[PDB]
Amino acid sequence: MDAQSAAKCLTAVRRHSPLVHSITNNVVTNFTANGLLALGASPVMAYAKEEVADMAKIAGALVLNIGTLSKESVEAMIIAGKSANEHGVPVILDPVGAGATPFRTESARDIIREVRLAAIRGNAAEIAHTVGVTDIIRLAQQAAQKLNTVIAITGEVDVIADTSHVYTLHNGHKLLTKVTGAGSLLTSVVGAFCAVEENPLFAAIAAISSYGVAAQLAAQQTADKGPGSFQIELLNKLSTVTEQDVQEWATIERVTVS
Amino acid sequence: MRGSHHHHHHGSMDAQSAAKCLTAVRRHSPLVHSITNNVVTNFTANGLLALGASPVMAYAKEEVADMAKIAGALVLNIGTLSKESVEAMIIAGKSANEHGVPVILDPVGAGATPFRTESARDIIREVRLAAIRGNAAEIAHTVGVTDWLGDIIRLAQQAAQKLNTVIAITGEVDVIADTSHVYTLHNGHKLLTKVTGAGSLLTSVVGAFCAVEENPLFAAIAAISSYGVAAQLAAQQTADKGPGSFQIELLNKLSTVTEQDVQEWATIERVTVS
Amino acid sequence: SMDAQSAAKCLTAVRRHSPLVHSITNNVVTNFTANGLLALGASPVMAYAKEEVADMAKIAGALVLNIGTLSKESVEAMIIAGKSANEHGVPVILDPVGAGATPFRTESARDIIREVRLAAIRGNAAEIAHTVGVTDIIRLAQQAAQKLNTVIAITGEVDVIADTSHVYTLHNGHKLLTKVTGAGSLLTSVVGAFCAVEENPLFAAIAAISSYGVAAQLAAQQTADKGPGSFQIELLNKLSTVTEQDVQEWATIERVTV
Ligand SMILES: Nc1ncnc2c1ncn2[C@@H]1O[C@H](COP(=O)(O)OP(=O)(O)OP(=O)(O)O)[C@@H](O)[C@H]1O
Ligand SMILES: Nc1ncnc2c1ncn2[C@@H]1O[C@H](COP(=O)(O)OP(=O)(O)OP(=O)(O)O)[C@@H](O)[C@H]1O
Ligand SMILES: Nc1ncnc2c1ncn2[C@@H]1O[C@H](COP(=O)(O)OP(=O)(O)OP(=O)(O)O)[C@@H](O)[C@H]1O
Ligand SMILES: Cc1ncsc1CCOP(=O)(O)O
Ligand SMILES: Cc1ncsc1CCOP(=O)(O)O
Ligand SMILES: Cc1ncsc1CCOP(=O)(O)O
Ligand SMILES: [Mg+2]
Ligand SMILES: [Mg+2]
Ligand SMILES: [Mg+2]
Ligand SMILES: [Mg+2]
Ligand SMILES: [Mg+2]
Ligand SMILES: [Mg+2]
Repeated sequence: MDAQSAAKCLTAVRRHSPLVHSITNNVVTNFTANGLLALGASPVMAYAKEEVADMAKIAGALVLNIGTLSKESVEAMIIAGKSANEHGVPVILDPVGAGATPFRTESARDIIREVRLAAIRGNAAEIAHTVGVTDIIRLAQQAAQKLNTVIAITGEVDVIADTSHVYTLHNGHKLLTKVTGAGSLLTSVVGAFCAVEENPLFAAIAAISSYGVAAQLAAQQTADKGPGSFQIELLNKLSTVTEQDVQEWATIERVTVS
Repeated sequence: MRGSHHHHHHGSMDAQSAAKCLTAVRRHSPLVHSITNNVVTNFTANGLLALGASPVMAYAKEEVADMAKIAGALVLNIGTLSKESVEAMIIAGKSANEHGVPVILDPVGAGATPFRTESARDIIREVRLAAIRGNAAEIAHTVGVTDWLGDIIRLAQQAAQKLNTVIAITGEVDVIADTSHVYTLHNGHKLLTKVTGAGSLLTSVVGAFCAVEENPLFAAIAAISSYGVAAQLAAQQTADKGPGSFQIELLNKLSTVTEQDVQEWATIERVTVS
Repeated sequence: SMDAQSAAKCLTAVRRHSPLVHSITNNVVTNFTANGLLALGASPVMAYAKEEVADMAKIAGALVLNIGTLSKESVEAMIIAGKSANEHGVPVILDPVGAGATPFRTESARDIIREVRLAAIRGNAAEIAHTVGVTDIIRLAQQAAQKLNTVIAITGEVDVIADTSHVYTLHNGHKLLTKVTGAGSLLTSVVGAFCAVEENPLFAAIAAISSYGVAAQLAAQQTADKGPGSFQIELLNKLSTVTEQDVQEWATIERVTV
């Protein structure tokens, strides 16, 4: 899996314009929909228990985010997840805040036990707190082997590992940490890619790589204006990034282990 | 504040009359109360403020009735609807109708799921609507059909005739109609398809105009045209930059577009019918 | 007692400690608030569920309650979280958005005051007056701070801030903030940010509002005649860009004799 494969997956997301159903936090709804529209995908947000199962089945991908979770909303995520698995719709989870409060940790787990997930995307602390029922390259694998899915731990360096493989990504910019939704949007981007790419691990890597190179390009363009401009430039790049920009910038390293 | 800026007795709703309505909106700065989806809250409010109106969001049943009666226009949006929201939307719709406040509906997603479809229909049965804005499919599921897939008149006008309201089906070409009149607008830019809320914001702008224009057909036409021109103006400064810059520019133009810009750029076409 | 040089000193403190500001606010300003705080140098977090508000607040640096789009459930949650804050010495800030415009907002605002010890209350003259009751702006702020034994920050053209025995007048910011939704909500949260590192609440409010106002000014010059949209973005950049220096320079703080 390299730069060439990634770039090609980006073109397929644009060619099919995957409908991504997100049940996420109200701090990133607008950013997320705008990011997906820019990428070339079709976003849709639905949270009511009277329709999440109906919306998930006609979708290309379902993404769950607990950022500002509620009891009834968590209830809806699982309902939607079950409807999704029943129809072959890839499900991606973003364990926002897992470990911060007991409720988020419980909820993350709850969803993982009730929904066949295609991938989980979060920071190291969140993956660890979620998976740490008792007593990050090695963290990814163990988590991916245990939960049996694609574990994507993003940060200065991205660590994506699946049942038997491990990859590290080297793109993006530190400015991404100053924009709320950077992760929520990314997680949703991952869903858009899993919708057109049969291999989850490959979808994650491509989605994250495309996202990163887009962020670098926005970064240089943003010069030193600030967080506001960068945010705006990211939405622009997700649209202007080309299959080529990915090919010559994407840094994908297949980790050799045991 | 709701007067009339054009009458068919003077001819077809035109470009100058629409320019008139824009100044009127900015003169009175109507308080536009919208019970909308949480994907477009911030953008809606910023767009309305840029235009010159007064945005306000209130969803609680404990207050919607009160907020609606002192509003210039009420706008209902089911983008991320819930049972509570719909009940609220109807509570407020009724109170708005009871106080003569024009109510605008944006059937976001009608058709995608039967829940959105039923809710949109529940609102229409319970609330008198001044206008309804949405795309071709949403409009079709809201009013009736079966075999989805002649909108530039037929659908728009027949929809208006059944629900006795104003039907505005936006798109590359816009079809606005009431029980016996229909128009087509040719303003805007393709980049509005890349901004979330572009339509929810527009339905809101429709509310503001309805608050200053007695005739909803006219208010709707003036609203969409001013919105489209601003869009056009916005795309020019930022077409090579991307959706992000466009989004921001659109907000900039909604405040700097003048009635001059609207009178000279607006392209409104009266459709011969019946 | 408090001046520009000290104000700027606080801005540095915020960025140094990057306090966790817990906001239970309206869904019209959530994305703007988190981005604004991030650019400033604070760490925002939003949590509304009663199954976690007490837990999130006790681990925060400051709690802010904004009733912009209030519901019965969120108001009860704001109180539950308020009390938890009180018990852990976490400053609480209240933004009575719309108080006086609707009876429910008025009562929800008063109910919160009755149950939660607050460090400050930020809002426009009308909201403060309808909330606290009737006894210019300087007299109003002073009487209010005295009755509720808290800090009253009535922003606007000229900012009037006062605790039970002191009153200050601020003269920064720019008119365009009037055209950006959430300008007040982000400010309140900014206030919470300053309260998280400045022991005296009155000094905190002043420092927060001055910094915010200077940033607003700078963004407006760079914005000029472009529009509300470009301003909103520039404001985000400036909350990141503005320096201790800029505050010491532009900050215009004035103590009133009464
Ligand atoms: N310091 C950094 N330098 C370069 N790229 C980064 C950095 N931090 C994150 N990224 C990248 O930013 C994107 C943002 O995802 P990120 O892991 O920050 O989200 P998150 O869910 O908000 O987490 P966190 O709470 O830790 O901010 C990814 O493409 C990631 O590789
Ligand atoms: N292809 C286009 N070319 C020019 N203007 C357009 C185009 N599509 C929409 N507009 C304009 O954009 C505005 C946006 O309304 P639109 O019909 O896209 O909203 P919507 O509710 O988001 O629908 P949709 O889901 O189909 O994106 C109107 O002013 C309309 O005339
Ligand atoms: N006319 C003005 N000129 C300059 N600065 C202003 C003006 N009005 C407000 N500000 C500043 O704007 C910031 C915004 O707070 P503001 O009082 O407008 O918020 P609000 O909660 O939205 O209230 P309101 O509903 O009355 O608009 C503060 O820094 C304040 O000093
Ligand atoms: C600030 C904040 N508080 C609760 S969710 C949230 C946003 C989630 O953001 P991100 O995708 O960056 O993790
Ligand atoms: C992405 C999304 N999901 C539910 S509502 C919504 C926004 C509605 O947007 P628009 O006004 O463009 O039709
Ligand atoms: C338009 C609107 N409607 C309900 S809350 C809200 C935003 C409140 O904003 P601000 O902090 O500027 O007062
Ligand atoms: Mg982050
Ligand atoms: Mg995250
Ligand atoms: Mg659209
Ligand atoms: Mg729409
Ligand atoms: Mg306010
Ligand atoms: Mg304001």
